[PDB]
Amino acid sequence: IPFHPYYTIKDILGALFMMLILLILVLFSPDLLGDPDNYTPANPLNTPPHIKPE
Amino acid sequence: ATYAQALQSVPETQVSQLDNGLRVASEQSSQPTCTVGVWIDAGSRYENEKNNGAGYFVEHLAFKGTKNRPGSALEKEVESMGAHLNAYSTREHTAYYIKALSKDLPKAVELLADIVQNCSLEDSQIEKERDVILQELQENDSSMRDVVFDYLHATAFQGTPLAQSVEGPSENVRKLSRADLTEYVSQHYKAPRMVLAAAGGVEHRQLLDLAQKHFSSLSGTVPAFTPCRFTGSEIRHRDDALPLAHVAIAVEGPGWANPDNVPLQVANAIIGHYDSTYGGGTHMSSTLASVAATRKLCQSFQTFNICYAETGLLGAHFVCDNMSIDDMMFFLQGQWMRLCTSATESEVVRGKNILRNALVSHLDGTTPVCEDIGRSLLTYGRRIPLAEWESRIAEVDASVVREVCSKYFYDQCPAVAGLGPIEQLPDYNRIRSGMFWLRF
Repeated sequence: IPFHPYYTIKDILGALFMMLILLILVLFSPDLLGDPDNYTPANPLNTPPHIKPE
Repeated sequence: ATYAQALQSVPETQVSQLDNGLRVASEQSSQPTCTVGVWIDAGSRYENEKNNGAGYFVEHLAFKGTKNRPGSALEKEVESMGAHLNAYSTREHTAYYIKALSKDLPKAVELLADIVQNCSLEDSQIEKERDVILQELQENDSSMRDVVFDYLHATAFQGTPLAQSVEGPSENVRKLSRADLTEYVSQHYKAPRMVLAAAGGVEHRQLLDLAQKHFSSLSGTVPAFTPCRFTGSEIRHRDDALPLAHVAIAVEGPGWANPDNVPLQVANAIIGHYDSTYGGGTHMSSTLASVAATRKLCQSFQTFNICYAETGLLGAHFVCDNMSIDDMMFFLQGQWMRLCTSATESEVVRGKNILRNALVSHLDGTTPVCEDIGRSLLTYGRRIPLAEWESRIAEVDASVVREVCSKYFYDQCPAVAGLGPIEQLPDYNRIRSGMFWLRF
């Protein structure tokens, strides 16, 4: 099938759903997937009790 | 003789009406020949699913022997006096016309009275004709034009009698018996649904006397069809072995009534027609045809105006290779919306002249005149004089063409029928998108 009449709108719907999820994360729990320890000046003389990546 | 005087000088079509309901009509001329024939309102549109194909069958059997004239004896008459007997059955009309000499009208009408009233329907002859119709169906299967047009009809009027083909399915052809044929002829070949047209050197009073002497004992003083529905669809009979790809795209057009036909034809005259073996090529005023000749996109294309009693199909049919269907769909839709949004005046004048030539030159010779008489008394209810056609064409201008094309073309769901290597053919969504312009 041609890409335009079908998959453009299908990917538009997918993009809208991803935007919905991303906006949920940003507007309601912005620091859900974020370590609170990041909100602290980087002091080289004191390690966090737990060190983990994202 | 400044054209208009010539149009006035055309003799008129006198119309009478027998007590049985036979609409006897005649156009008198000075030629020593004539074409007389009855047009009946039978056809596939009035045929149910089981009866589909009975009209074609009875038309086949009509000439092969009557009651009074047994078998080839009837034919023995037609050739003996030089007459040419011919027939044709459309989806809504049927006709048997006999070309003859002006001095053979008394006999020819008699033969016609035998053909439509005292038919034979011989069972052995039915058996001989069944395989003939089957082989004719097989021959038509190779007719990539007729097949495409039947596909268009089926996919446009799906679920309605208009979708049925003239010949009907082979299943019905083999199933049909003599009882169905005689019931069909007794139900549809009624006197009020018949018109005895006769063009050429026949005097109307002589025709009236002949009809009253022969067609008197017809039916006294009922399938009246159902309004069919247009359904924008598409059929893709993808068959890459076929050399070319026939495509036909249509929209619900007007009927025999609805004077919008006259402007609409003009629009079609603007698009015109073209094929490989044409003349000027990349010079003809039609932008579609000029582009086709410039880039050799196709081998043929046409604009039809198939219009039935209550509805009709308006659109185009083009024959091109597998690698150029998308380009011609693009250009055809572009021309349609160019006419729809800005038709200009000069192209309208050219269309008016082309339509004038079509109507005038088509109505030459006794056969086209008689056919026009018979078809007009059935569809329009009156033989429209050429002067009225001239006036109606004259009233058409740029604004009228733009308005009527907007009514019938702009933002309408079309019916598509493609056959052959039609892989390139854009999906129906792309076609429907082409049926509307974002710029406008």
